Amino acid sequence: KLQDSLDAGVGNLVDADLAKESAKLQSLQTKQQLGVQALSIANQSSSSILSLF
Amino acid sequence: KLQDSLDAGVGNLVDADLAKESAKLQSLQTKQQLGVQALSIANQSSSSILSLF
Repeated sequence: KLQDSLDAGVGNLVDADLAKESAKLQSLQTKQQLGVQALSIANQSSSSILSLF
Repeated sequence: KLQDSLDAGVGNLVDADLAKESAKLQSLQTKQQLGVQALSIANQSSSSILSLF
């Protein structure tokens, strides 16, 4: 029983809660897609003054 | 982040604003043509007295 409690304590110390990580994964993949979109919109900025000349 | 800030500061120091450069270019070309025409009118001044003689 003592080694079982010790292994349970190691698991309580290091183990992660994957169910939170699922939603975190979805939000972060949506966020990186939006960030690539914003990065392209930022890259496009230089062209606007080409029409002024 | 510090390298990005230093590059932004160099750009704030030396970079020009092209959108105003376009308007100054238009006005300067028009002023050039007007100055060339005024120089021609100044060049024509000598001929008037040939009618007097």
